[PDB]
Amino acid sequence: ALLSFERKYRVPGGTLVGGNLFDFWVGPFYVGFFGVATFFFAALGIILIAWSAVLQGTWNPQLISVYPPALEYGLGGAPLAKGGLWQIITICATGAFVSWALREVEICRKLGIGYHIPFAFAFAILAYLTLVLFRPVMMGAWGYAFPYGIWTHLDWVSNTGYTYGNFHYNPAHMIAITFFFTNALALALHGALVLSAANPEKGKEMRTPDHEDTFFRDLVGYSIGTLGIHRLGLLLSLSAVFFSALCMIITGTIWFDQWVDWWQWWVKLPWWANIPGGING
Amino acid sequence: AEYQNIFTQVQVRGPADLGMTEDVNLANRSGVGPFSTLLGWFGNAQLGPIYLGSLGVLSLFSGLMWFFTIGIWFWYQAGWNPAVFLRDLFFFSLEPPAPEYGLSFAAPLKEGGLWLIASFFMFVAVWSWWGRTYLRAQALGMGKHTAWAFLSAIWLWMVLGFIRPILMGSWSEAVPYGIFSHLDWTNNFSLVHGNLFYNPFHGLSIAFLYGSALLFAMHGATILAVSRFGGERELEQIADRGTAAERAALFWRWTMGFNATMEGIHRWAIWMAVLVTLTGGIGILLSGTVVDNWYVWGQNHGMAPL
Amino acid sequence: MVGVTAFGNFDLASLAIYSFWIFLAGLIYYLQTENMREGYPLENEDGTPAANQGPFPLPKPKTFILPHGRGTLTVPGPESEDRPIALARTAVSEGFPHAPTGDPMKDGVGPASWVARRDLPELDGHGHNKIKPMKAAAGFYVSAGKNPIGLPVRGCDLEIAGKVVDIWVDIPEQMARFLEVELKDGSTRLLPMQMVKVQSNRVHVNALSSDLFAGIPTIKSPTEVTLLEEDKICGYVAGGLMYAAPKR
Amino acid sequence: MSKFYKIWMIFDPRRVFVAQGVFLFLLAVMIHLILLSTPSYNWLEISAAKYNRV
Amino acid sequence: MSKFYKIWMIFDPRRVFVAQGVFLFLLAVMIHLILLSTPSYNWLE
Amino acid sequence: MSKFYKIWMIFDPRRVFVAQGVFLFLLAVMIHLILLSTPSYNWLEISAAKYNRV
Amino acid sequence: MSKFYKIWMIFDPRRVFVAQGVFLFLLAVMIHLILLSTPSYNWLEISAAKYNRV
Amino acid sequence: MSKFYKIWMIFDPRRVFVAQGVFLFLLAVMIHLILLSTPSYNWLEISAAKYNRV
Amino acid sequence: MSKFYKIWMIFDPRRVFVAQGVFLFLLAVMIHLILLSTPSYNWLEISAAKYNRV
Amino acid sequence: LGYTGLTDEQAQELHSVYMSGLWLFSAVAIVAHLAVYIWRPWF
Amino acid sequence: SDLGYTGLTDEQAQELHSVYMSGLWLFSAVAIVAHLAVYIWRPWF
Amino acid sequence: LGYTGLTDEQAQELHSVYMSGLWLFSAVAIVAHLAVYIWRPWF
Amino acid sequence: LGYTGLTDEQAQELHSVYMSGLWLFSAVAIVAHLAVYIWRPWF
Amino acid sequence: LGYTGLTDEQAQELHSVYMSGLWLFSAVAIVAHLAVYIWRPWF
Ligand code: BCL
Ligand SMILES: CC[C@H]1c2cc3[nH]c4c(c3C)C(=O)[C@H](C(=O)OC)c4c3nc(cc4[nH]c(cc(n2)[C@@H]1C)c(C(C)=O)c4C)[C@@H](C)[C@@H]3CCC(=O)OC/C=C(\C)CCC[C@H](C)CCC[C@H](C)CCCC(C)C
Ligand SMILES: CC[C@H]1c2cc3[nH]c4c(c3C)C(=O)[C@H](C(=O)OC)c4c3nc(cc4[nH]c(cc(n2)[C@@H]1C)c(C(C)=O)c4C)[C@@H](C)[C@@H]3CCC(=O)OC/C=C(\C)CCC[C@H](C)CCC[C@H](C)CCCC(C)C
Ligand SMILES: COC(C)(C)C/C=C/C(C)=C/C=C/C(C)=C/C=C/C(C)=C/C=C/C=C(C)/C=C/C=C(\C)CC/C=C(\C)CCC=C(C)C
Ligand SMILES: COC(C)(C)C/C=C/C(C)=C/C=C/C(C)=C/C=C/C(C)=C/C=C/C=C(C)/C=C/C=C(\C)CC/C=C(\C)CCC=C(C)C
Ligand SMILES: COC(C)(C)C/C=C/C(C)=C/C=C/C(C)=C/C=C/C(C)=C/C=C/C=C(C)/C=C/C=C(\C)CC/C=C(\C)CCC=C(C)C
Ligand SMILES: COC(C)(C)C/C=C/C(C)=C/C=C/C(C)=C/C=C/C(C)=C/C=C/C=C(C)/C=C/C=C(\C)CC/C=C(\C)CCC=C(C)C
Ligand SMILES: COC(C)(C)C/C=C/C(C)=C/C=C/C(C)=C/C=C/C(C)=C/C=C\C=C(C)\C=C\C=C(/C)CC/C=C(\C)CCC=C(C)C
Ligand SMILES: CCCCCCCCCCCCO[C@@H]1O[C@H](CO)[C@@H](O[C@H]2O[C@H](CO)[C@@H](O)[C@H](O)[C@H]2O)[C@H](O)[C@H]1O
Ligand SMILES: [Fe+3]
Repeated sequence: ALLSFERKYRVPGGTLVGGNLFDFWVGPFYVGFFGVATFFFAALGIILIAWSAVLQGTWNPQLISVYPPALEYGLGGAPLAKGGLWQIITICATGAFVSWALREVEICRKLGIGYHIPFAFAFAILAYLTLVLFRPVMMGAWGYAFPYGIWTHLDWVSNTGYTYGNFHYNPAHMIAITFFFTNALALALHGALVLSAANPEKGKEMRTPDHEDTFFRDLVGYSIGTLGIHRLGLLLSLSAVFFSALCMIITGTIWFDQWVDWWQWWVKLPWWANIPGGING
Repeated sequence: AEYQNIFTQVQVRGPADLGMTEDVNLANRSGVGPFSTLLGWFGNAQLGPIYLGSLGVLSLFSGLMWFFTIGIWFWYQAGWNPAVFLRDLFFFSLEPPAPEYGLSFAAPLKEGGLWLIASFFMFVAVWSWWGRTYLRAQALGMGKHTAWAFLSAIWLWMVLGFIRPILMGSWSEAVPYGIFSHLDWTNNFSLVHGNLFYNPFHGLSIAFLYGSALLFAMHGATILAVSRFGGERELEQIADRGTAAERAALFWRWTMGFNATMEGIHRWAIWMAVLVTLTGGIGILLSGTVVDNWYVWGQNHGMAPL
Repeated sequence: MVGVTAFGNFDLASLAIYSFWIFLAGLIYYLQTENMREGYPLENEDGTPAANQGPFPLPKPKTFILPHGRGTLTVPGPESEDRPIALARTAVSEGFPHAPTGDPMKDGVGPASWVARRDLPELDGHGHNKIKPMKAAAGFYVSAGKNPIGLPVRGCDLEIAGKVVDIWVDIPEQMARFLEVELKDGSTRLLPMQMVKVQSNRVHVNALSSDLFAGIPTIKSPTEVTLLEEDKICGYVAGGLMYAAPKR
Repeated sequence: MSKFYKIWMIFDPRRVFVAQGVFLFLLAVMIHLILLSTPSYNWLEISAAKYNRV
Repeated sequence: MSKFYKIWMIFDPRRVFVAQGVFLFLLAVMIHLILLSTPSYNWLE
Repeated sequence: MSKFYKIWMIFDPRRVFVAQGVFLFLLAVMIHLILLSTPSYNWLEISAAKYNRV
Repeated sequence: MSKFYKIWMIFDPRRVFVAQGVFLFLLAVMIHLILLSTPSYNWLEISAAKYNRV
Repeated sequence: MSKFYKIWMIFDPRRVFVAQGVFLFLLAVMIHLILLSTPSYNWLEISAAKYNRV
Repeated sequence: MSKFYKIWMIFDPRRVFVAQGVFLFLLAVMIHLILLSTPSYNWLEISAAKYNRV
Repeated sequence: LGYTGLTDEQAQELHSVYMSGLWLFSAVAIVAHLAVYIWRPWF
Repeated sequence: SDLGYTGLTDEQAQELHSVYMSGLWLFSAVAIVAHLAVYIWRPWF
Repeated sequence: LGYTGLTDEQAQELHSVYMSGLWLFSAVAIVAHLAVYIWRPWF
Repeated sequence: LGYTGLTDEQAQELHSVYMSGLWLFSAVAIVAHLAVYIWRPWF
Repeated sequence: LGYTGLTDEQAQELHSVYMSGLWLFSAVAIVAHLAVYIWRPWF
């Protein structure tokens, strides 16, 4: 029921709202006020998705889809069978994510640690809201937001990207991809380095962080450090998501053309705009 | 209003750290480079020393030849015009030979041979760097986790440039050397094979890239939140569990219902990261060689309405 | 072009995806079991083994060999909190908070908890003390930022609690770890760098009030700190966030 | 049904009441929305059709 | 309804009232929006 | 058969009761949803087609 | 054959029982779904055919 | 032949037993799915054709 | 070849046994699926054609 | 037995009140279902 | 040990199982009532 | 060896109870199979 | 030898009972295979 | 060479029993290959 060290930490306090009414644990989970909120929102959303599966006439989990209302419904409600179930699932998911972050804040306060984790999750929630709320609001239709299906929100990504040509040419998209790839690379390097220090070759003494720094200075001539690597991982992930949200917020609202054409401003700079040869000239 | 531990607020510098001389030939190791206060605001300020052995110099010179070959081809495409070179830098491309040459090496330099030369240089550089990571791990007596994690990315790279072109029967299938060029190659690869979104292994690879972002955010945030207990010194927490490790474990235990340890979270990390390129290489290998229309395959396997 | 299916729609892609599902199930099992080397077996709130231990069995033990003759650690092994936890449960049933019996910050429970670590200093790759005062740290100096030597230290109650007299440094990582603060009583305390807010004119400590720097645990040797001592100090300072709230 | 009272010697009411409230409200919302989704029992739409409000 | 008073032997009212106020207000907002969503009651045209 | 009570000497009653309560609720809602899916047994649909209320 | 009690000298009864419960329920659900997906053994559809419920 | 008992001198019986159980279950499920995916041997469809079920 | 036993002097028997077992099983399923892919060896369809099953 | 700390008489009294609340809820549910049945029968 | 992972004794386990079986039989009887009612209303066999 | 810590008699008693449960389950399963087969055989 | 800490007697007992379970499984499998090959042979 | 620690005598019986298993496996494999080659040869 508890870890071998857990008991000395399960003290009252740290609650944002309430204090005794919802200050306890169910199994391993801490149940706050936001715990109750999150559980209700999640259960309502999941069973609504099951209901929409019943309405759609398919019991394939991969084929289940909850489309938003068509474009002619604007920013208004829709019949449950047509577009309203998506809106209820959307408000449920938004509430679930926000209450999950708040429950994390309560857990942080009880444990006496920093609030970095809910902050990063807030970045993720903001990207989600950009995709479901902010961008469709600026484009005046819930139909622009993605459907809630496993293989049908991919169709949303495909259609939305191809509306603007090759979506690779969105510059903020390029930056966000660079951050994502760099973050995966850094995660692999960090896991590998820690495991290699903690698991030396064969019956060898466990390595110190000096060995980690020496390994990476030998390899690439720099070592960001034990604290620096965790700072870097957090910042890479958050910057990736930030530039993802930035790239989507400007698409369809500030930019409407093919994204490749955006690069013409570099090739048309007057000093070299009309020099023959190369590719564009 | 509170210190978030994102940037160090006071930098301290001592004598240059030469590192641990487990089995390292101190002759190959260079001298300690400069100290960067700009880098010191975020991590270590010290640059170097860097080890330069047989594989190091082999990989460095081979990669220099690859980079220089691509650059000289780009200069040729610019008509030796520096203004044109800067204007069209992202538009230049060293393209693989046309499909009618198949896998043959008898393609002209302007039409694929120079691509083969640069590809050989890149192949040598990357494999020598892999051996270099393995040997640097071995010299310090550490485990080889970095080498195998690198081997996963090497496998995706090899599938993209070497293995799938051979299976498909032509060098034209491989990726051109260019900034916008390889983006065009990626988009065209998706279009030719019918919406690579419906490749299951592309989907898993994206699951694991998203999961790597999620997990590194979680882990970095967790370690920063318990850095007030010396939590970033993870090896000592593995060897002698402090209150940082317990508080991190209990945070995720009370949030998710399960947690990791200071050592096993890094197993989660390394596997989440390597699965990206492992699954991606499997998917790219399947594309064209087994499935040429992933949307129709999807429809036949659920995943899409008939 | 392969694409022959052995049955139904089962081509090589189907074989690969099902093989990956099997591999992923095995890998998730492996990762979860490897992450059970600490904190298990599960215990009741009275410390006895619980009836429910979970779907995943405990892994085989493995031994780490410590780098400076410091010993050998086998996990999973026997687990016992080698300290008198001062808490009493507020409910007969499980899953409820345990309230402190006395001063929680003093007793070291909740956010003020510390772990009975080894009472030896952390040793770098050379076997020396990893964390040592800047005075004993040869050639170590402040490179950037405001050097906080002689800055007044303000608590969460907005009153000066002492003056910084030294910076304790991690030698190999070459980063600041602790500020040594001399109080109004002439005695010294250590404060983690992560919990101080160095400013233009003062070092602010939001965690503690002015009448709490005396309660910070001390170090027996004035030129070194052991893992246990720094665990106690950091736990105390962090618990100040919850337990010094009444003051501010 | 005589000894069912002993369930309160198994579960503390402070958690069972929260669980029961959550469950009953959730079941209520699910059933009401299921009825509102089918046009047959959508009371608002039945009223719109009866009173020619469309 | 006699014995229901024992409910305040179980839960602290100083928090229960806040929780219940949140609940009832959110129920009100849900019902308002539900009537808005149907075209035969949307009063905000 | 008589000795089945010893199941409680191996499994904690609180855990088992929560688990089987969730299981029975989910099973019941899944069966009811399956029925609502099939046209031949959707009681709401059968009723609406019975009283010409479409 | 009758000497299969010694498995309990090897396997922990709690994990065995929870794993077996999960396995039995999942196997039953899978078999019921295989039948439901078969038109010649969907009991609901066979009843609809025999009693003209469409 | 008779000496095969030394297999239990090398491998933990628990690991072998659980691995064998998983392997046998997966192999049986795969073989049953293969036979169910070939109309020549899909006993459900064969019995459907035998008695004019469809 | 008589002294081949000395291979167990260098190789750990557990690793060799597990690796060889998984390798043989994967090889066997690969060959069985290769045969099933070729209609010249799909024994199921050979029997189907021979006995006029379809 | 003896988990929550309530004694047998306390459990008896609590369950009597709880069953009273359950029956109040069920009676109001019965009246609601009767009203719906007489308004739009689902059978 | 099968002498109780939960710490219950034979008497407590027996009484708890008696009450649980009573509840299970009640639930099963209500279920049989529902099944007979629906089957008479619209059989599936 | 014995890893569960059970005694031989405890294993005997547990096995007897488990086999009783298994035989009851298999008996109800056999009843279901006979009913379905006589209703709609698959052979 | 001496890898799992089992002795010859318990290893032999374990092997015998495992072989008994294997032969029970094999006998049922052979019965099923005979029944199928009679009903719809594949050779 | 204590690479595995086997006493040069355990390895003998280990190799003998592994060879017994290998010969049983290969003999059944040869029987299967003969049966399939007779059924329809691949050459
Ligand atoms: C229109 C384009 C298509 C598409 C076409 C493709 C194609 C084609 C591929 C992918 C691949 C991937 N796609 Mg896709 N993809 C699409 C949409 C997406 C979306 C999205 C939200 O829309 C996302 C998140 C992704 C994400 C992904 C990744 C999961 C995956 C790349 C893994 C990787 O890290 O490779 C990057 C890592 C490598 C390539 C290996 C690098 C290792 C080598 C050794 C590096 C050496 C460095 C070199 C020597 C230079 C040295 C530099 C100096 C030393 C500094 N795709 C759409 C549908 N996608 C790849 C894949 O895995 O397929 C399944 C791939 O091949
Ligand atoms: C910002 C950096 C990255 C990040 C960070 C991050 N994510 C986080 C956290 C952090 C720091 C947490 O602390 C939190 C956590 O608890 O992690 C275990 C979390 C988390 N990130 C998660 C997932 C997740 N993160 C993603 C992304 C990212 N997370 C970023 C890349 C993705 C992507 C890219 O797809 C996913 C899927 C969860 C595991 C968890 C948050 C759990 C949560 O919110 O719990 C409450 C809600 C539920 C239990 C489910 C509610 C369900 C709804 C009611 C119905 C369904 C709605 C949904 C819109 C349907 C979708 C349909 C299709 C689109 C599939
Ligand atoms: C698990 C999959 C992820 C991953 C993992 C991964 N990558 C890795 C590793 C790992 C585990 C390494 O160990 C290895 C490494 O060393 O990392 C730092 C590496 C690596 N991954 C790299 C890149 C990389 N990884 C990528 C992706 C990924 N890596 C995945 C997301 C990508 C992408 C997304 O495209 C890239 C570009 C490198 C940093 C490194 C491999 C380095 C290498 O092969 O170097 C060879 C050299 C060249 C071909 C280029 C030469 C360029 C110069 C001309 C050389 C000469 C310079 C000159 C001498 C300078 C002189 C200076 C003075 C004049 C001052
Ligand atoms: C997709 O496939 C479908 C769904 C169509 C078909 C498949 C169906 C399947 C696979 C169905 C499986 C069904 C199963 C396995 C059902 C099992 C049901 C069981 C075991 C139900 C048991 C219920 C027991 C109950 C409800 C007992 C309740 C007891 C009480 C309410 C009394 C409270 C208990 C007390 C007070 C304990 C005594 C306490 C003390 C202190 C003595
Ligand atoms: C896709 O392929 C398909 C599905 C079409 C065909 C493939 C089918 C396959 C692969 C089927 C495999 C089926 C198998 C292996 C089924 C196994 C079934 C078993 C073993 C069922 C066992 C049931 C046992 C039960 C229900 C026992 C219940 C026991 C109790 C309720 C009493 C427990 C209480 C105890 C033991 C108290 C004792 C405690 C003390 C302290 C004495
Ligand atoms: C795609 O290719 C297809 C699938 C079409 C064809 C490929 C087929 C292939 C590759 C098939 C491979 C088949 C194999 C290798 C099958 C092997 C099956 C085996 C070895 C099954 C063994 C079963 C063993 C059983 C069921 C043993 C049960 C034993 C017990 C229940 C005994 C209990 C143990 C006790 C009591 C130990 C306690 C004793 C003491 C002293 C504590
Ligand atoms: C893609 O290419 C294709 C597939 C088309 C063609 C390529 C084919 C290739 C490359 C085939 C490669 C075949 C190879 C290399 C086969 C190697 C086979 C070997 C090494 C077999 C050795 C087997 C040994 C066995 C099976 C031992 C079996 C033991 C038993 C059956 C009884 C169990 C007893 C044991 C394991 C010993 C017990 C005693 C102790 C002390 C544990
Ligand atoms: C002023 O500028 C100077 C000239 C001084 C330097 C400038 C250099 C410039 C402008 C460099 C630009 C470099 C660029 C744009 C590089 C881009 C590289 C990219 C995006 C590569 C992307 C993918 C590459 C892949 C996937 C390569 C895969 C290759 C392999 C897997 C190995 C291939 C090996 C093969 C095909 C066989 C080779 C063996 C023989 C015997 C030919
Ligand atoms: C999730 C991991 C566990 C997977 C199951 C364990 C066994 C692992 C190997 C399974 C391989 C066979 O897996 C099985 O293949 C057949 C091949 O047609 C699939 O295909 C079958 O169902 C699909 C979907 O209804 C039909 O379109 C298809 O005509 C039919 O043959 C099955 O849907 C799949 O279940
Ligand atoms: Fe880390």
